[PDB]
Amino acid sequence: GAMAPSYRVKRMDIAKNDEECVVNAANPRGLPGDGVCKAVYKKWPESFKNSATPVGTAKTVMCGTYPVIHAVGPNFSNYTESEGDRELAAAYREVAKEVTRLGVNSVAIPLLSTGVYSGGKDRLTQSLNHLFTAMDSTDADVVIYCRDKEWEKKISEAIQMRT
Ligand SMILES: [Cl-]
Ligand SMILES: [Cl-]
Ligand SMILES: [Cl-]
Repeated sequence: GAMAPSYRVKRMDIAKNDEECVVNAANPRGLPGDGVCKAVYKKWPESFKNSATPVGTAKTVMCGTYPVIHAVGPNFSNYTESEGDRELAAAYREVAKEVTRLGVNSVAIPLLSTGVYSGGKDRLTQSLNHLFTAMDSTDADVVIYCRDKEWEKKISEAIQMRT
């Protein structure tokens, strides 16, 4: 475990993370995809061997000894708000199980279902609150990765609010 488990936020490419493992915002089919998923495919292509997994699940594949946790959030274009919210919560619960099983002291994580799976909505708060519900009982240092300057400020605010 980390000595004093923390949350932090950085605005940069998650493929350049300084943590012991990474969470991919994956598609259910294990395809290279777009956005975070394409960056992850370029950096750790070996981790996409048999990485397909259903919505609301996470599947870990090792790239050498470096764990890539493929977490599949719902596409809100297809899910109802209600069913999408349940699947997004579930995906983060499966990430917490994998992070615990691996024994890592730190993890890099993006905000699931906030990009091309957002159904054209702002889901910063919804996605971040499900991340906290899952990861609060783990003792890994969590580093959240984002690309937008205003999102960085809001995520930082939300972390600081809990102290
Ligand atoms: Cl960058
Ligand atoms: Cl997304
Ligand atoms: Cl972002």
